Amino acid sequence: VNFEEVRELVPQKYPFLFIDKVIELQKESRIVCLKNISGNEPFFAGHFPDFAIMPGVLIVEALAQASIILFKKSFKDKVFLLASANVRFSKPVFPGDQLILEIDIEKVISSAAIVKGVAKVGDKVVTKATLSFGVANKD
Amino acid sequence: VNFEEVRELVPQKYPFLFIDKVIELQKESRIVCLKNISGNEPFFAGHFPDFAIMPGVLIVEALAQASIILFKKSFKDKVFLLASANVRFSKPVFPGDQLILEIDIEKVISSAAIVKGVAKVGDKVVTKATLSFGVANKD
Amino acid sequence: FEEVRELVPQKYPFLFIDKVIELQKESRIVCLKNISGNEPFFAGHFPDFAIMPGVLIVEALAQASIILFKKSFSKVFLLASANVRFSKPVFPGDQLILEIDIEKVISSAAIVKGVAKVGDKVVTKATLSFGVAN
Amino acid sequence: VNFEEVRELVPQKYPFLFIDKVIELQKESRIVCLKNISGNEPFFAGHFPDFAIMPGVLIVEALAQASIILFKKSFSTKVFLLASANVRFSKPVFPGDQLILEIDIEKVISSAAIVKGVAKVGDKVVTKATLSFGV
Amino acid sequence: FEEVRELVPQKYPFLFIDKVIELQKESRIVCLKNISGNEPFFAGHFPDFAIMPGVLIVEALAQASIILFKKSFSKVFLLASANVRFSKPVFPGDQLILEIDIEKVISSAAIVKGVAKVGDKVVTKATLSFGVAN
Amino acid sequence: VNFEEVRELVPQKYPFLFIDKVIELQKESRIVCLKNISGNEPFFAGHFPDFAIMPGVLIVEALAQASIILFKKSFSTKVFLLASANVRFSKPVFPGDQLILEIDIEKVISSAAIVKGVAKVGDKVVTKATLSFGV
Amino acid sequence: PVENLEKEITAIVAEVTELDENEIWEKRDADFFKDLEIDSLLALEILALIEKKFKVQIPEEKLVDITSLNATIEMTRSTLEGK
Amino acid sequence: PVENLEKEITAIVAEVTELDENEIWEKRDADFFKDLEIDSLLALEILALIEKKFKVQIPEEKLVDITSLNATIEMTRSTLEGK
Amino acid sequence: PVENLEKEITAIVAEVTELDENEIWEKRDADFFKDLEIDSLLALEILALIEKKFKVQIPEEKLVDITSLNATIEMTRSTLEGK
Amino acid sequence: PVENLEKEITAIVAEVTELDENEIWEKRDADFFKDLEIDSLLALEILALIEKKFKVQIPEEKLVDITSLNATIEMTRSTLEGK
Amino acid sequence: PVENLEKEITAIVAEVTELDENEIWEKRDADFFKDLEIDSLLALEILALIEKKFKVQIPEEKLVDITSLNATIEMTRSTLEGK
Amino acid sequence: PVENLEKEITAIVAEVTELDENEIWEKRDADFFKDLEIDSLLALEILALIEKKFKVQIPEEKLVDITSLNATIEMTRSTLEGK
Repeated sequence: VNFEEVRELVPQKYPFLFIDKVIELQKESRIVCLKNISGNEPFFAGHFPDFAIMPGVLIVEALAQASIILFKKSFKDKVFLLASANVRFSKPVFPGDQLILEIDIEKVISSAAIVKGVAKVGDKVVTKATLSFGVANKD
Repeated sequence: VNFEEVRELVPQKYPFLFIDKVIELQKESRIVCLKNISGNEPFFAGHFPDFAIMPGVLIVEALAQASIILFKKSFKDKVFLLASANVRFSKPVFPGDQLILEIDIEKVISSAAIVKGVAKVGDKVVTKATLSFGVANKD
Repeated sequence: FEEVRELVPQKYPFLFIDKVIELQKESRIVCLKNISGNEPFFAGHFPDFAIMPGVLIVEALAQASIILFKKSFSKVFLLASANVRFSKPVFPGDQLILEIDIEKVISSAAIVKGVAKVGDKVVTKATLSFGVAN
Repeated sequence: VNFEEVRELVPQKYPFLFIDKVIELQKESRIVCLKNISGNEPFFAGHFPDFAIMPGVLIVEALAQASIILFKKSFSTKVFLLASANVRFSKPVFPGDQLILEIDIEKVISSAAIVKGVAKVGDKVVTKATLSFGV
Repeated sequence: FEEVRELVPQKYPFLFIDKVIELQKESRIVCLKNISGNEPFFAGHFPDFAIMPGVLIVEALAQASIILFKKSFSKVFLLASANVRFSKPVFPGDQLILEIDIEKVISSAAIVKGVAKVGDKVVTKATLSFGVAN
Repeated sequence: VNFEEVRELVPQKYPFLFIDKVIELQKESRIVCLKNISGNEPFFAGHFPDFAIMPGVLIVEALAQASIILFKKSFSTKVFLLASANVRFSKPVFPGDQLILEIDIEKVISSAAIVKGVAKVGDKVVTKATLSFGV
Repeated sequence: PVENLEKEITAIVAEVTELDENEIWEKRDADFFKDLEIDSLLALEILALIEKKFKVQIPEEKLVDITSLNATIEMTRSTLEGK
Repeated sequence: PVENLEKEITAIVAEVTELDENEIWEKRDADFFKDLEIDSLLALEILALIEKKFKVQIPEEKLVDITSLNATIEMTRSTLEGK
Repeated sequence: PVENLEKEITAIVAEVTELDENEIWEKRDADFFKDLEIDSLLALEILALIEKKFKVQIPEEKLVDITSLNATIEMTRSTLEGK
Repeated sequence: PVENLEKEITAIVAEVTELDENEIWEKRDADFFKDLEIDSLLALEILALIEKKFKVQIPEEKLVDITSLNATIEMTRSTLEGK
Repeated sequence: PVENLEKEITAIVAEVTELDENEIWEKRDADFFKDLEIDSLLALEILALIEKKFKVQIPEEKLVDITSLNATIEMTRSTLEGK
Repeated sequence: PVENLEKEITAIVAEVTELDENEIWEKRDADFFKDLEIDSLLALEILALIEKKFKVQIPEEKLVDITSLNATIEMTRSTLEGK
C-alpha cells in the first residue's frame, strides 16, 4: 500500500480525495490508480438518495487527481490547473466497486499538458476522458 | 425566491445541491439558475486547502442540475442520466461569486437530450459545456 | 479571501465571511457572505423550510467586527454582549451584506453597530460588544 | 421530557440541535433544559481551531430552542420565529460542561412572546438573554 | 446494495456494509466493505497515519450479522457482547471481507463467529453475541 | 487534565474523539475520564435513525482512548495499537448521559499492556471490557 | 400629565426608530407602517417600554389602534385611567 | 461421572464468570441471577459450552431453570441425564 | 444642574442595570462591582450613554474610578465638571 | 456526392469507434451492437456529429435505421433524399 | 495543398472561436488575443486539433508563432516545410 | 506434575489456536510463528491464561524462549519452582 504517499502527493484532503493507492507508475507516460467505492460517502446520500449511483463528475475528478499524481511524480516546482475535460460516461458505478483510473499522457508543454484516461470496473470500461491542464504557479 | 421549489424539483439533498434559485425558465428551450458560492463549503477546504478555488467538475454538476430542472419542469415521469460532458474551463471561480448557470437545449429525443450551458460570473464566462443525457427510468 | 482566512479566527465549518468590500480603518467595515442551500444549518434547523438562523447572521456581524479590529489595531476578541433585532428572514440565494460601524473603542473593550442587508432591505440590525484579551 | 419526544416536538435535526433533556417543565411559566456539550462538535474545530470554546451564538440558539419547546406544550394546535435577543455573555463554556438553560415567560400575546433565559454550568450563570419571538 | 440499505438499521455516516456476496440462510453470511481514504474516521483517529479503527471492523461484522439475521428469520437486535482479536491492521485501498457464521440461535439471543479478511489474510477475528427485541 | 492538554497527548481529532475531561489520574494504576455525549453527534443520525442510541463500539473506543492517555503520562519518551477487546454491553446510553470511563492496569510489559475498563452513567455499569494493546 | 404622557411617548418612539424627537413629534397624523417604517417588533418594543416605565398593563388588541403616535397617546391615556 | 460433570461444568463456569474455583466449591449455593453478577447471555455462554463439549443437545426451555450453581449444575445434570 | 445630572445619569443607569429607580434613590450607596450585578462592559455602556447624551468627552482613565452609584455619579460629575 | 459523404461517414465511424477507417469500411454490412463495439451512446455520437457535418437535422425516429455502416449510410442518404 | 490546408484552417479557427468562417477569413492579419476572442487555451485548441487533422506533431516552441490567422497558417505551412 | 503441567499447557494452546490437542501435542519441535501461525497476541493470551490458571508470575523476557511448546513447558516448570 502507498496511500500515505498519496496523502502528501495529492494535496486534496477529506472529503475530496479520490485516490487510495497507486498500482503502477510509469514516469512521463502512464499511471494506474485505485479508488475503492463505498456507500459510506457523502455524495451517495447527497446525489439522488433513493438510489446510490456515483456522479460521473467525481470519476472525472479521480481521473484528474491521478493525472496530477503522475505530473508531480513525473514532470523545480509548479501547480497544475484543469483546463478541459471531454468525457464519455459508458456505465454506472456502484458501491463495492474497485474503480481503476488509467492515465496516459499525450502531450506535455512547459505550460500545458494533455492526458487520456479510462476508468474501469474489472473488465468494464465506464468512462473515457480527454483532459487538459495548465500551469499557473506564480511563486 | 424559489429555492423550496428547487428542493423538490432537484432530488439532490445536501451536500450535493448546486442550485439555489431559478432566475428564468423558458420551457423546452432555456433555463438560468443561480448558485451563491461561499467559502463555507466542504470542497473548498477539501480541494487544495492552501488556496480556495472551486473545482470545475462541480460547475459542470451545477450545469447538469440546472439541465435536469429544465427537463423536469419542461419535458408522464422519467429519470435523466448524464451521458457526456464536453467542458471548457475559462476562468477560476472564488468564494463570494454569484455563479449564473445558463442552459439552452439543442436536441430532445424520447431517449436522449443535448444541452449547451455557459456559467458566468458577472460579464465573465468561466465555463462552456456541451452535455448529453439519457433516460433509464425502469418503473 | 485568502487574507480573510488568516484574519478570521475561524475555519471551514463555522466561517461566515466571504469577502470584505471596504475597509475604513478604525471607522467601519463592510463584508459579503453568500447564503447558499449547500450549508449544514439549513437542514438541521428546519427541513420543511430552509431559513438561515438569524443567530448565524449575528455571528457573521461578529466575525466582520473581528476583521475590522485586526486591521485597525496592529490580540484576542471575545464577544461580550449582543442586542439584536431580526427584521426580515434570509433565504438561500441571498447576498448578505454586513456593515459594522464602531461607536466606542477603548483599551479593554469595544462596541460596534452592525446591520445586515439583502440588497437595500435591512434584515437584521444589531449592536455588539467585544472584550479584548492577549 | 424524553429526548425522543424532542424529535417531533422540536423540528431541529442533527447538525443544529442544541438540546438533550428536559429537567423541569412548569407549563406557561418556566422550562429548564439540559444541553450536554462535548469536544466532538463541528463548531469547536471551526471556532478558534487551537483552543476549544463553544460560541455564545449557539448558547443563545439553545436558549431559543428551550423557549420553543416551552411554547409548544400548551399553545399547540404558528412557527414561533425568533424576533429579538438582548444577550450578555458572562463566562466561557467548555467541553464536558453541562449547559442548563432556564427559560421563563414574561409575556404571551396572540402573535408574540417574550422570554428571560439564563444559561449556567452548575449554578453559575454564564449567559443571560431577553428573547422575543413573533408568530 | 439498495436492499442492504433497508436491511441494515443504519444510514450514511455509520454504514459499514457495501455488498453481500453469499447468503446461506440460517447458516452464514459474507459481505464486502471497501475501505477508502475518503471516510471521516481516518482523519479523526490518527492524521499522520491513516489506519482503520478496528472497532469499526467490529461494527461491520456486527452489521453483517444483523443482515444475516433479518434474512434468516422473518425484530430488533442489540449487540450484547463482543470478544475480538485484532491480528492485522487495515489501510485505505483494502477490500474488507467479513464472514459471519452462527453458532447458537435461540428465541431470545444469538451468537456468531466473525472473521474479517483482506484477500486471504485474517486481519480481525471476533465472536459476537446479540440480544433480540420487538 | 485539561481538555486542551488532551489535544497533543491524544492525537485523535475532531470527528473521532470520545473524551472530554480527566476526573482522576493515579499514574500506572488507574485513570477515569468523562465523555459527555449529546444528541448532536453524527453516529446517532447514522445509527438506527429514529431512536437515538450510541453504539457500544464507540463506548469501547472511548475506553481505549482513556487507556492511551493513562499510558502516555509516565511511559512517555510507541503507538499503543489496540490488540484485543473482550466486552460486555450492559445498558444503553442516551444523549444527556455523562459516560464515565474507569481504566485500570492489570499488566504492563515492554511491548504490551492489559487493561480493565468500566463505563457507567452515574455509578451504574453499562459496559465492561478487558482490553489489550500492543506496541 | 399631558406634557409628561406626551414627551415620554415621543421619547419611546424616538428611541425605537431613533428620529429626532421633534421630527417624529410632528408626523403623528400618518401610519406607523405606511409612512413611518415601523415593524411588529418596533411596535412590540414601544409597548414593552410603555409597560415598563409606565408600570402599566396593556391588552394588545389595542395594537390594532396602534397605527399613529397620537393614537398610542390616546390608548395610553385610557390605560393610565384604566385602574 | 458426577464429580467429572463437576469437572466440566465448574471448569467452564469458572472460565466464564471470573471467580475463584475454591470459593465456587464454597459457592455452589450461589444464585446466578442476583448473586453471581451474571447476564442471561452469560447463561447462553455456559450453555453453549456444555452443548459443544459434552456433545449432546439441549432445547431452550432449559433457559428458564438456570438459576444457581447448585441449580445450574442440577439443570445441566438432568439434561445429561436425558441429554 | 445637580438633580438634572441625577436625571440623566440615574435615568440611563436605570435603563441599563434593570432595577427600580425608587430603590436606586435608596441605593445611591450601592457598589457596581459587587452589589449591582454589573459588568465592566456595563460601565462601558453607561459611560457611552453619558458620552453621547451629554455631548462632551471622557478619556478611559475614568474607567478605574467607576465603583458605586454615589461614586459613579461622582465620577461622571467630576468629568462634567471638566467635561 | 455519395463518395464524399460515404468516405467521410466511414471516417465518422472510425472516429467514434476510434478505430481504423479500413477496419470499418471492411465492415459495411455487419451490425453495430453485436460486433462493432458500440451502444446507444456511440449511436448518439454518430447522430449528432453527422447532423452537424452534413448540414441536416434528421427526424430521429430514424434511430430505427441505424444498425451498421450500411444502415447509417443508407439512412443518411435517405435524409438528403429528403433534402 | 495550400488551398485545402488554408480553408480548413480558416474552418478550424471558425470552429474553435465558434465564429463564422467568412468572419475570420476577413481577419487574416489581426491578432488573436486583442480582438479575436481567444486566450492561451483556445490556442491549445488550435494546436491540438490541427496537429491531429494534418498528421503532424509541431515542436510547440512554435507557440511563439501563433498570434492570428496569419501566424497560424504560416507556422503550420512551415511545419509541413519540415515535413 | 508432568502429566498436569503438560496437558494444561497443551490445553491452553489448543484453546488459543484451536487445533485438536494431540495435533498440537506432536508438533512441539517447530516454531510457533514459522510453522504454527502464532501471533504476539496468541503468545500473550497463552501467557495470561498461564498466569491465571497457574496463579504464577511471568517475566516476559522469557517470551524470547517462547517459540515452541516444549519450550514454554520448560519455562513454566522453572517458574512453578520459581518460588
